[PDB]
Amino acid sequence: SDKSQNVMRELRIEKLVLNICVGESGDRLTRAAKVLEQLSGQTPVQSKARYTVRTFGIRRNEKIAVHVTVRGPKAEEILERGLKVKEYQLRSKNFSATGNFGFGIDEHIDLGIKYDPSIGIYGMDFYVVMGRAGARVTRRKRARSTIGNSHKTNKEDTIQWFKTRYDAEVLD
Amino acid sequence: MQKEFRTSAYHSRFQTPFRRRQEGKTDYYQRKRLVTQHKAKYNSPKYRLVVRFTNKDIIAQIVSAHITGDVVFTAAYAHELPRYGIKYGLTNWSAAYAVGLLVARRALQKLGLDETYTGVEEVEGEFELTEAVEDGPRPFKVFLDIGLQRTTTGARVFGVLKGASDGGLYVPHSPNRFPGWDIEAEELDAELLRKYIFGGHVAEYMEELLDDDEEKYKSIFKNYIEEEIESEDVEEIYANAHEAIRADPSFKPTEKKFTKEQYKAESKKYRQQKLTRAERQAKVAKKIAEFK
Amino acid sequence: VIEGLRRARYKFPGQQKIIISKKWGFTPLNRDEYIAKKTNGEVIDDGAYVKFLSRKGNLEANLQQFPNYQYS
Amino acid sequence: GKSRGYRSGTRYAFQRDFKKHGAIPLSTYLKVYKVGDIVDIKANGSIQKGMPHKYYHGKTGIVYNVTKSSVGVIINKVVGNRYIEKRVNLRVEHVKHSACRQEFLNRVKSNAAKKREAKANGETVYLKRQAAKPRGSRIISTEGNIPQTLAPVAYETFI
RNA sequence: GAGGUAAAGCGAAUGAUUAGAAGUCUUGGGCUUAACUUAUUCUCAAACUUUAAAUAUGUAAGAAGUCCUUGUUGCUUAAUUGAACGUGGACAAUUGAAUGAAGAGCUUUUAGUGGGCCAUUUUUGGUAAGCAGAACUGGCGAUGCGGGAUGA
RNA sequence: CCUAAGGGGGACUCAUGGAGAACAGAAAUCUCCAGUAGAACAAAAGGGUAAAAGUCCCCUUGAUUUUGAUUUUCAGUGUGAA
RNA sequence: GGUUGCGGCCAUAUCUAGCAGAAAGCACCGUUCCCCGUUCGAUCAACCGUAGUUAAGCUGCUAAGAGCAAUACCGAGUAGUGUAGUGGGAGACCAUACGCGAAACUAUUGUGCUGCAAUCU
RNA sequence: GCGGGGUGGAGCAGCCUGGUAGCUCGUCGGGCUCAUAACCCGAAGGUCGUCGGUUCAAAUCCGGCCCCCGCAACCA
Ligand SMILES: CN[C@@H]1[C@@H](O)[C@@H](O[C@@H]2[C@@H](O)[C@H](O[C@H]3O[C@H]([C@@H](C)O)[C@@H](O)[C@H](O)[C@H]3N)[C@@H](N)C[C@H]2N)OC[C@]1(C)O
Repeated sequence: SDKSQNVMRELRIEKLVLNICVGESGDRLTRAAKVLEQLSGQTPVQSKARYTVRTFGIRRNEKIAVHVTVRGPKAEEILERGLKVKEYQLRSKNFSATGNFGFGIDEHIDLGIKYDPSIGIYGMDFYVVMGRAGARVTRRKRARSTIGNSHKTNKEDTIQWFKTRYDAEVLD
Repeated sequence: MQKEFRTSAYHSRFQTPFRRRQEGKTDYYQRKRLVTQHKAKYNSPKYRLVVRFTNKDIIAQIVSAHITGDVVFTAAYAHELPRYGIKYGLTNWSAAYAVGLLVARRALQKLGLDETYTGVEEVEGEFELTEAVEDGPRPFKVFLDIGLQRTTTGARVFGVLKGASDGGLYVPHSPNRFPGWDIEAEELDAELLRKYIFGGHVAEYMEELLDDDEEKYKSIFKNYIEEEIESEDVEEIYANAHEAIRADPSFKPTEKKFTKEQYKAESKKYRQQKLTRAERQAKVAKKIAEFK
Repeated sequence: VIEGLRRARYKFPGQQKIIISKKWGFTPLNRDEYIAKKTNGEVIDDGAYVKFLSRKGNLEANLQQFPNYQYS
Repeated sequence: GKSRGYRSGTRYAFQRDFKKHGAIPLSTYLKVYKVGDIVDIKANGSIQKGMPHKYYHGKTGIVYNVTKSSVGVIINKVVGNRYIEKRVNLRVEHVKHSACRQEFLNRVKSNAAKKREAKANGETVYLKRQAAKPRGSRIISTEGNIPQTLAPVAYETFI
């Protein structure tokens, strides 16, 4: 057909990733891991500092952050809670050149999560990865290749899709 | 601000990989260890069982390597299996077993080692290698070659392996990647493996899906419904198929609906022929004229 | 300039010659060749130096870069 | 102090060819060597096992032994006032057949065939090769080829 | 077959290096000043290089060979496949390039010597040296004779 | 100097740059893209290496036993190493 | 002629930017009971071939395209170099005799070929 | 050719054997005194000569360079 109206070009979420970088370990990291597990229904993974920095108080190869990747319907559910906190309002700068975007949330209990003294309050980063069907050709082991220029995501299409599909405004 | 990367020097000094490596089809490290023969076994070839899976087919070729290219000894495909009584699930684990059995029987018949090394006739799922007969030819030895496919316990490539081994070929292997192997108590549950050989896993799914989600069962198992094949009828399908393969494993090629010249003439209607020198030069002269 | 170079020669050991070149300035073209390339629209200025027309590469960029080029 | 280690002086000799790094093509491993074959020795710098010493790089010798992954090759080495027979064990990556021998065996076959043809015909042919002889007499026509006179040219500068 | 010196190259990688110009200012100064990017421009490398000689260097040019048949084995092959060494048969002075060959092969035993030096060319240190240190060949030493008046 | 920095298998891809995400900035962690190696490989320098020889995971002790053959230095002795 | 599996040589095959592609094949593509692996069925595993799509992969074509490869009354018998002389020149160096002989440059051409097996409007 | 030194305003530690710059005096603020000194309570002040390198980490370990003070320079 050679047409951009084709149904294998429909944009859709590949994955939302949930980052909580606290600058230390022990209690705060455990509590952030717990808030990610509650929110996402999954066990997260902790990340380590790639080198000691004294200005940050951070120390090389030490557990600092925590994140979790969610893909599927639960990804769009967590995204829609996040945008209701953001009030369906984003900026142009939030969108990467490739056609991804994200934002941040300063408190998880704002996402419909009951406060617990055992967890406290934690900020959170969102990042949604956009894609189209056929992304496997760059992921699979055998015969791995690249994506055609038209099939690539970009800032323009991702913004248009976002505004149309969420009934939201993007501020230049 | 940052130097542009794709320069002419970068391209000039670029060394391209082997053609079949840049297509992501050949692991040359593995191929080297698979192919190279003991130099004191001078022209004696090493034979590989090439097992490849597509989205719709299973490819099993017995291959030997040569300077001008690999030479196929025998080949078997899963799309041959309708002739033996298997129509659906042509990428089953069980179709993999059947194709391994087919390629084994076909090779042994081409070699004249049919009655010697008849393999495992009563299939029970046990682990077993083909042993050599006394005062006889040694078994045909082949080495499993799975390409870029990952070694996981339960994978279909080892189903083709199991079929080929039970078919009479001597294929060295350990049982710890078959469906049925338990890594804690390192032994093989021969019942689970023999269930996998006869489509028992698909039969169980048929029964449970019929009893739990009838509409999904209707969509997934449409071909079994239209042929009126219940979950009770699968094991006889695979057993009859094994008997049919053992009775007549000779290769039968599709009777070609068109000869080579018809296929060629009908495909040449669709190949953009390149331009000539004069045509490209005239295009340049015109594109200059429009720029004036 | 000949006298200026004549004076500089005495500052060097050994022998040196003062030669008048046939070429246009510091270009590798003879004066007539340079005038022909200039009047044919095949040279543009680049500060103290020039750039010459290429009949290789992308034709659109060549035509834009030398707009006064007389294709022959 | 001086330095005379095993691979000293091999900076360029053991380098891979430009844009010829990486994996060895499998034709290297599919060749068959027999006792009596004549082989050229060339070290591959990416195969550190079974390497020749730098002395044998670029030398040609006879195969005398065949093992799993290597051949034994006989090389004559000038040591003082005589040759010493050397025996070097080389993995096949460092070895290649010599092409002059294949040419010579072809000539053996051709000589036999020509001799048989002459014997069936009833005559004798000459099988020895000959060096290039002086040319014989000839006549050159001047049709459309009148001799054209050349002269030395005057000196010109172009600077 | 092998090689990376001579030469060459640097709008080719590494490193060095003169000059403008067009952009970028989102990046730091005072229309600039430097930086950055792009296309250019002058000049270089014993311990840089895509390329790459000449001289020098490895190997072969058959009888211990070639072809046909099929013997041995505990090695090798799925094998009746090979591998190595063979029986029997055939191929004869062009037995498989040139030129030469006071013949070829083999052994024992023992002297002196283990300060060198010179010339052409290549070449290192040094301002240089009838200086000091290497490479190949020829010499002197060990050698008179004709020439260079005289002179290793 | 190293029980792994030795052996085997597997999965992955490095320097760097660009564009994005609460606190967060030149430097924290998260995302995608480009990336012929511009990284890494105990230690000098040269050579070698990209579905690896690099990074990470799993299992290990062939860094074992017997005594011959060979290469370099070379007298074709010894030692060292291979 | 198309395509697939396994290849040989390993850019005439690579790279950028467009476009086109019937049949089959390949592919993307659907699902998670089972073997299996994940922070995540994304990759890996398994099941269906059933609901779809040539959009992407893949193949071909286009570009005074980059790169690569090849050629030459291109440069140049130049640079360099073996041998020779009681040759020239204060010397650095140069010519001649008998030989060998580059690279850059310039211009033009090309842009995978192919083995085994299977299959196809 | 060597050897030591280079750290708050001054004179010195810390080096060695990497993870914190310590001492006395001085400077500044307040107090006591009619005032000053002494005395009392407080506070600042050395990115370690400099350019690099290694190290997860440099005053420290590893080179070049700069300044200061010294030792050796013999047989005729
Ligand atoms: C072209 N390459 C040449 C190379 O051939 C050789 O040239 C010699 C030259 O040097 C000789 O000349 C040499 O020897 C003579 C005499 C003692 O023989 C001396 O008089 C002369 O000064 C000396 N240079 C000359 N007679 C022959 C050329 N082939 O050596 C010099 C060179 C430049 O390398």
